[PDB]
Amino acid sequence: MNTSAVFESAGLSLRKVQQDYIEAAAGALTQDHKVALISAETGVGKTLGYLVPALLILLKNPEAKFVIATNSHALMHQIFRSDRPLLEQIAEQCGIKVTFSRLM
Amino acid sequence: MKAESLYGYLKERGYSRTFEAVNRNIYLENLRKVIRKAKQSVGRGIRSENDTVRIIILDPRFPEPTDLSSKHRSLEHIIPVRFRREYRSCEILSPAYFEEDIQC
Amino acid sequence: MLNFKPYRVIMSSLTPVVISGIAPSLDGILYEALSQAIPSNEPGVVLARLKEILLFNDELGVFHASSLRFGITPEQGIGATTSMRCDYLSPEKLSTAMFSPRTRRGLFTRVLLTGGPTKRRMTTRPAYSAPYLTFDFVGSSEAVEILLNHAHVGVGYDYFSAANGEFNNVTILPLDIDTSISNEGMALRPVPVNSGLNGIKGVSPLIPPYFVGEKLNIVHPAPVRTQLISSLLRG
Amino acid sequence: MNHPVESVYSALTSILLPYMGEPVPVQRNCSCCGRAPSEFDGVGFELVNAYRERVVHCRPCQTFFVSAPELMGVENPKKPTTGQKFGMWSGVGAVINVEDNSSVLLAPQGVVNKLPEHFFDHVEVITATSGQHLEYLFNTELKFPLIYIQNFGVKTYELVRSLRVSLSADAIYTCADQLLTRQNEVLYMLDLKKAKELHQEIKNYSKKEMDIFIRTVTLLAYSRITPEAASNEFKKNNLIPLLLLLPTDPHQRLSILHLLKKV
Amino acid sequence: MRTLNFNGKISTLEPLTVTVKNAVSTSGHRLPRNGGFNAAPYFPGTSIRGTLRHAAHKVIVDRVGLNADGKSPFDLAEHFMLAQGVDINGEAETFAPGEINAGAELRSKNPLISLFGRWGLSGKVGIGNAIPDGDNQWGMFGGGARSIMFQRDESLMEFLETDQVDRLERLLEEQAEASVDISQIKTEQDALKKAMKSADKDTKAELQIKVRELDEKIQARKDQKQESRESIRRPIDPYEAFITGAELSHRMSIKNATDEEAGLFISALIRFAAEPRFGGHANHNCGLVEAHWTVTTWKPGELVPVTLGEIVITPNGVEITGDELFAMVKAFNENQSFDFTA
DNA sequence: GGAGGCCAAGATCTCAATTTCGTACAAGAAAT
Ligand SMILES: [Zn+2]
Repeated sequence: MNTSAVFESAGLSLRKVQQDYIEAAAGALTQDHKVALISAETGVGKTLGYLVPALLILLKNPEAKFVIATNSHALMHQIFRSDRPLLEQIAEQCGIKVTFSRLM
Repeated sequence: MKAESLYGYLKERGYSRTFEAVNRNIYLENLRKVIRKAKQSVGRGIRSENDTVRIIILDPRFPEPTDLSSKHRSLEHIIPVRFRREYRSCEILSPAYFEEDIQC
Repeated sequence: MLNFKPYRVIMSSLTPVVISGIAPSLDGILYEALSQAIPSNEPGVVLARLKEILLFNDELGVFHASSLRFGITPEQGIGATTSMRCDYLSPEKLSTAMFSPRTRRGLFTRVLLTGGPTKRRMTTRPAYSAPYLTFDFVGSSEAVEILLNHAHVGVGYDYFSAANGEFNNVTILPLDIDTSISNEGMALRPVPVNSGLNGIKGVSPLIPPYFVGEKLNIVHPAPVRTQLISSLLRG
Repeated sequence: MNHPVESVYSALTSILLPYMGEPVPVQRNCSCCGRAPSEFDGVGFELVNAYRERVVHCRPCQTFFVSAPELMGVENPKKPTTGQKFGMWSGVGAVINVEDNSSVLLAPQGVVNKLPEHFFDHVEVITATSGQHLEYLFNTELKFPLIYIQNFGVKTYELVRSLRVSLSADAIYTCADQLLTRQNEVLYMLDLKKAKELHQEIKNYSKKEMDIFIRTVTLLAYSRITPEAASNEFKKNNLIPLLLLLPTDPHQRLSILHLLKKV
Repeated sequence: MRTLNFNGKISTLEPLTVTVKNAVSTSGHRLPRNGGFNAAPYFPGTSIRGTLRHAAHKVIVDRVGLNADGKSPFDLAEHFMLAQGVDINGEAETFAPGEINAGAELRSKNPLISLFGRWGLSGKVGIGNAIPDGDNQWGMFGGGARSIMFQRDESLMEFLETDQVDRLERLLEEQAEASVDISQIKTEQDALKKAMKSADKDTKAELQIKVRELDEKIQARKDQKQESRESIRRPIDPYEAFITGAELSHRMSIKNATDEEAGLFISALIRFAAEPRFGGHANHNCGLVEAHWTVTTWKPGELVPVTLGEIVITPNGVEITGDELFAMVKAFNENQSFDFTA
């Protein structure tokens, strides 16, 4: 739906491997009380993989806030340096412009 | 410790499994975590689409391409699928039975 | 209807493989597997769905699915085993609880297991026990992998009854050249005689199932073919 | 009419017509060969076997169940009034020349002894056991097409349904009273052309070299030695040209090796 | 009409052994190997298929029950049709060989024959070999020896009269004499095996026939023993079995299955769990298994498995899981249309 | 008194041979 155009029309380098993960993650997150199981190797930007679906769902009942659990500074503070200068762009183009969180 | 604890829990719960079966189950689970850890290790080589990494496995127990009946046959799953051709076309430092068998 | 690439599928042989004269072709295995997946004993629908996952040679009438070729390693090679079906007339099978035997003087007439229509059938069948079975085919890799891994198909004869030719660890690897029908003029599958491919003359249908329909003159490879596993994985 | 059982009947068991009897016309396909009555001219032999089963035999099939003690001798002294039956012979082979209609009966010495002298007039009987059948096939100049009943056996139904005419020396069908399905014809296919050329080339190799070759191939066919070890033995003993003559089928390898170890 | 694939694991409660003519040689009892002695053995799918067919036959007889006379309604012909699948009376529906889908009437009326075919009619139940998952999951079990009871315990000699303590002394002297003789005869036999190794071919055939005369001499010395015929102090050869708690992977499948045939199969599995015994050496309790089967099916129109339930056979009970499995079992139980007869 | 039902004989023979899985690290807490 809008996600793909607002991604590529934002200048961001959408990949073929990215679209299937975006759609699968969003569709799995639609199912309430179910659990999603994904392997996404290096190259799919799993951060974005489970971030763009969060903004697709945000369109519906945007009050819903999302927790992103992480292991360590190995993967945390990559998301800080990715979601701020990559996601906020499409969020702007998607009008979402939502606020980030830190709970470390 | 894990073997005896799990055997204790399966003996109090009532499951009639031998201790050897539990040892094999924990061994398989450890093998799975080994495959995951080595997948992380291989993931440390590539982090960008332009990366070109020479992966050197000096372990004699890594399965050769030709030895499909090797005990650790799962261990080529550390290699991504997209490089499995390079797994099949690889340089072996200390190969075995590199002669030609006439009973082809 | 789908794009088809030349793939080679190699599976670890768990059971000896009873070869029914002609080498078992991968299209027959896939036809059994699709006969299960979509439950159908009607050949037409199963053939139609097989064409959706396997390439079909219209000018020859055959599927791009080479016959069985045993992959032999330097440790284990092709071996001559006997797939042996024996009737087991257990003491519970020879009991009045299951059936009413003919009676004389209160004595139950014993079953003549030595000879006769009620004998202990001892059916021995040549089987070949090689470490790996390899087939070459042109088709959809995901579909064939799903069928071979999660369907009750084996290689050889009577896998649905004798569990002969059970395989696991199905590995599909892409090939560079189509070696499913022909290889340097040597037929790798049952092909019609008019194809000009040289091999072993025989009588069989071309398309599966290979026990129905008119059995026409074909050229088929050596029933037992062996290759080094290294040469098969060379691609 | 045009079936292997008719060929063996005319060649070999047409000697027991005078003790066979007049057929009784029937309406069902012969239970022994299984073929339809369209070629039996509508007639047949009605018979009951030792299991009390109503069985129809055609003119060729019935010959295997005929008791002719005055021609074939007494098979068991405890039952004098029944003689040797072609369908009850075990360890007895026969080569039927279909075109010539002549037959040679490869019987063991005991069977030859039991046969009266009148039998040898109609049928040329050579004293040979089941082990010397391959010797006779190897040495003698066979005339094709032929039917090679390796073992008449007692399972007459499986012998008749196993009868295959051997059109040439490349594929000689050894019918041994075991049902010749397409799954076990490899055990019953004798590739005498290849066996003969392999025996011709075995002459160039020493006795020890040929024993080593045979043992290596037998062990490999039974998967007792690794292919690497077998290849090492072949290369060290220079047996590769022998191996190039071997069929890739291990059962065919075992058959031809049995043939070599017989000759 | 759904192809139920049962995939799952058989855990071996007591060692799982089977005697196969090719597998067993004079070297000893070995499991079928599919290769050399170094290969991984497999429990044949034929033995499991026969066990499940026998269990299904027991289910069918119990469901039919007995007549008013207390005798089973099945005769020898019907019994062999349901157990071994071969026609003994020559009265069977000889369907045309070119009709893959033939026998629908017999398949509906006889679900046992439908699952496990008869001759001339393909079956619908395909049982697989129990493939071990490990590398050292088999071994030489059983064996031991048949110790003489009176040379082990002397308490058992206070219960024999002198006329039998002298028959014991005579049977032990006969055993020792015979074992010495057989020992020297086997020594000469092995020297003859060596001369076959030579195979000088001068008189090899005669050497074989004298070896045969020697086996006959073994049987003569072993008929001279007039108190016993076999040496009682016998070392028992071990049989090869899968180790206790061996995880063997098993694929079974019913293809194009009606709810009635599938329900009959599940009832056969349920009854088999009463005596979950595979293979032989039941004297040593060999063959006791507990097995969990994940019953999957193929999605209509796609190549995807959908899980319908699990069949967990354990010594604690059979845990049928999934509503469709219960529906199949109830459909088989409730159908009063089966005529397991001619 | 002809139908079962059990039991003994039929001559020959192929061939093949074994010695021990896996040995760790992190990072990161509002606590059990
Ligand atoms: Zn006939």
